[PDB]
Amino acid sequence: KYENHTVTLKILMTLRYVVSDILKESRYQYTKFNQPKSKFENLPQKLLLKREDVIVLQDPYKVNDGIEEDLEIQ
Amino acid sequence: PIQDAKPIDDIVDIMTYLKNGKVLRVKQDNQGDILVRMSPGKHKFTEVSRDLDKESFYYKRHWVLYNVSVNSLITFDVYLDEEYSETTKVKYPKDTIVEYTREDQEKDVAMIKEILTDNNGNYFYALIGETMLFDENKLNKVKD
Amino acid sequence: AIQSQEKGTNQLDIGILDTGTAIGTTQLEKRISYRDRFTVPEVLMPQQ
Amino acid sequence: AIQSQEKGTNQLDIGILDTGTAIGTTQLEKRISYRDRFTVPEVLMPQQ
Amino acid sequence: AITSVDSYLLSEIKPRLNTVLENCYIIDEVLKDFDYQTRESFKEAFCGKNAQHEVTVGFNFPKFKNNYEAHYLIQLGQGQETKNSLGSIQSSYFEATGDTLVESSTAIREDDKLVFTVSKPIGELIKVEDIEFAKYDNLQVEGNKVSFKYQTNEDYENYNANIIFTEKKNDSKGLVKGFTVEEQVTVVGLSFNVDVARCLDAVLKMILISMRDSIEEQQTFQLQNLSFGDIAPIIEDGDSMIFGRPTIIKYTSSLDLDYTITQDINKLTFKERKD
Amino acid sequence: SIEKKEEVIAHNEVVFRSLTQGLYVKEVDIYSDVVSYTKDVDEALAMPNTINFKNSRLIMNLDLEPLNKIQKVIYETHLEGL
Amino acid sequence: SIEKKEEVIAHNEVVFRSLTQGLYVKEVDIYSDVVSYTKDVDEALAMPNTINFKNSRKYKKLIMNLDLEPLNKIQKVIYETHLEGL
Amino acid sequence: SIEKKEEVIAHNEVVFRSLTQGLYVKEVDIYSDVVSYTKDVDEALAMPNTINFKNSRLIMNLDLEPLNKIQKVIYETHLEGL
Amino acid sequence: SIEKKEEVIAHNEVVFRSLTQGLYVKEVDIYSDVVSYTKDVDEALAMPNTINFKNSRKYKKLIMNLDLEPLNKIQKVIYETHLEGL
Amino acid sequence: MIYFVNKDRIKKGIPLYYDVKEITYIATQDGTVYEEDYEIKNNRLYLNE
Repeated sequence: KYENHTVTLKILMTLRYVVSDILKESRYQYTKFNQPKSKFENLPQKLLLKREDVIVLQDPYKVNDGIEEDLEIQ
Repeated sequence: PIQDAKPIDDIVDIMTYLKNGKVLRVKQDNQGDILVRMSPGKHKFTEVSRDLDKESFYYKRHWVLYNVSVNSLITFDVYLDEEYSETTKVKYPKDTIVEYTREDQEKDVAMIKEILTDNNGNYFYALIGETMLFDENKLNKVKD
Repeated sequence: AIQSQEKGTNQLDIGILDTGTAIGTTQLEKRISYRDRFTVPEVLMPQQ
Repeated sequence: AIQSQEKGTNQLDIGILDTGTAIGTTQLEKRISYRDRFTVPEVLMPQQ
Repeated sequence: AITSVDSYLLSEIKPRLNTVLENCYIIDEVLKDFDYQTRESFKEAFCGKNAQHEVTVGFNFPKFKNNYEAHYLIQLGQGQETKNSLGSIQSSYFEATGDTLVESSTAIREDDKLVFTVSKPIGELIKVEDIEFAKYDNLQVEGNKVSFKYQTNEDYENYNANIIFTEKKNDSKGLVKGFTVEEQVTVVGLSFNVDVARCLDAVLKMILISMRDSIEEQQTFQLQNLSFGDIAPIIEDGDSMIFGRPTIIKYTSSLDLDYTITQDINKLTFKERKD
Repeated sequence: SIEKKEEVIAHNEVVFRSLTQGLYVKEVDIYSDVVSYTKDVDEALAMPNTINFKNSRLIMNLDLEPLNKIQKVIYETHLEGL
Repeated sequence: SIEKKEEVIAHNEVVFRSLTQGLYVKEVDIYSDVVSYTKDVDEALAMPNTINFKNSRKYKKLIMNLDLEPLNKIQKVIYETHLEGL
Repeated sequence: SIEKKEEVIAHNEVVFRSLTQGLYVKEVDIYSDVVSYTKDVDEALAMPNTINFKNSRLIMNLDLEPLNKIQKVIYETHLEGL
Repeated sequence: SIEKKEEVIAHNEVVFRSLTQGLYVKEVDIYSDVVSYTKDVDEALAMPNTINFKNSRKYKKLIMNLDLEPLNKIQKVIYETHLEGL
Repeated sequence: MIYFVNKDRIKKGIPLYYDVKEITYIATQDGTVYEEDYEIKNNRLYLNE
């Protein structure tokens, strides 16, 4: 029916981001208190994220689990 | 009977076959089918593939690491990849909600217990709680 | 964690374009790399 | 809610032009889109 | 035949550059005017079959990191139309023809003729090395092979000849419509060591000189001109600067398209009139 | 299997080789006496393998082991089934 | 007396044949059903099959058609060096 | 209803078709023997449908089922009332 | 023997006729009352009536005039392919 | 990072743009690569034929 008609859509899409820079990239602590020995732990990175508009890829194909959500137990 | 399915029951047999290195096919819910494999060489770890078709000169499978969960294996159905049948041309799949009528003209719901056929291609279906066979027309596919 | 999320629009001769800065903060022991990708199923964005 | 409302005037060869920034803050669960339109009947603006 | 100058440049540069850097004699000939220090350092680094360091070449804006010890960088540049013919007509052909090929082919004996075999059929024979066939030899081409009289030439039964020829595509005929384009392409060498950049530029100049004997640009990309920029710091934001000297190469090529013709006359209807 | 095949002889030459060292000749002097040797089989000095040249000048040294070198280049195609 | 040997692959692409008609496909419609045919291998609906182009998508409907027989058309050039003594 | 109408014949040709496969001819060889077939009705090989051509060369193959193809293109207008 | 058929619309526009006079409008004044007339369909105050131009405003006063009879002038070109056998 | 292999680089060894501490993941057109097929010496990489 719409061979030569125009069509317009208002659409909802998942939010997505890519890492365009890594900023304050590494922060460190020699944690020693209440440890057998000195341990090195990497504290949180800060990321400068960028939206995906020019090129769009579908949501990744995650492997599902067969555990039913909100499952009764007795 | 039909030889189109041979599901594995025990996870122990699944692990035994994985040790032998044979590929597996693992179904999903409203989602693409998966192939699973054990990596060769020194380091042993699971690998997965989103592709399904047989390997050929024009088609090669892609394998990557993934932390596969035993829950998926134990819960979801599993088959040997080489011996899997793509489709059995029947209206209703196995383990599907269906509706029928009992011997006393009483309507009742059930799931398909077995899928059968004669030599002429006519398909007969057996429901849970019903030993007798049912025609394709006599059944009704219940809407979710 | 995510902050400062911006849907910066540039109108040009080629057309409209969506690009903006969003600042995120990870957990410990995670080493992100350049041009890594994230997707948030929970949050939906309107487009026309 | 609305803030910082500005009636920025640019005088040019084409003529005068009214353009300015106004910063607004919505309620919860509302997902605004680019080039949406608002009108405030209560507030009247003088022009000549 | 649409021309992609960048791909031709890459294909000419890569094997030729590898061959030039393979041996030391050619490099010493090239770097005659340079001082001992830079010459020997470049020879130690890049020259020789067993060289540990290696140069690379590629186009601009690569998403991956690119080696900046020594690299040839190409970018397409501008272009312009300079000359045209009447009706945009360049040439007329009776048989569709592709590229011009050069093949070596040892002579063979056939019961009446000496012949040369070739990989592909022949649309037209341009030249046979060191031969000028006379009428007596009755040069004939029959698809894949070319042939000449056996008896009076029998001394040359195994002549180690080579052939310059043209591929055959179809028997159809058409017109060549197109024009000439004057194109500029930019080439720059990159190195954090300026002396390496200088030597790289000299090598580039030599291979450009050597290319002028190539068949393709002899037939397609005539009128080569060169222009060199100043040594400049390409980047300053790194720990150390990148130094490079851009060079601009000009070429003239004929963008053209083959317009086929289906009209073929084979009969005539000469009749008079009466009144 | 084969659908189409053709063979051609790209080159046919005579290679010179030393009898003691076993290395082929690479470079020569004014009279074409040997000054350099090489282990390569293809880069070695060679001349056209035809009677006219042979009659037109073995002549350089008593290490009389020339080697007729013939290069066969073959074009072929296959249609391998599934 | 093969002194040395080498092999080269020039082209490696897939070509389809009808099992019964014996023709080779050349053209398809928007639905990707066959429209034309040829009895010439040199003119066929070639699908590239080099290393980079494996696992294509353009011809999934065509592949599943049972009437068609895929063929791996491969072209080679082999160089053989002969030492024939004196 | 119709206010004005005119009919013209844009083309009038003869199309060749196979008797067994049912596909029309698309491409041909030097002698105009068939090398390709097509399912299209319009793209098929065709020649002018006039006696002079027919006398000036059916001739290619024994699959003797030509098809006279005639194209009618019509221009018309309507004045449909309310 | 219509092998195939197709239709095309070139123009689709409205034209008005006076019920009594039988003439077609060509011109109007600033008040949009009729000023001129013609007895030629090819020269009339055409209002575009394609898909995009529906629900116009230029001729509301003209439409409500009971003396005028709107007409949907539509022009078409139809292609018919005939196979007449041998 | 990414590199292109040829008949010459296979024997010399790939010169890496960066230094090496350990490798996370290798891949090629034929898929991943195992420890049995590659080795690293003096910050350059070797591969089998």
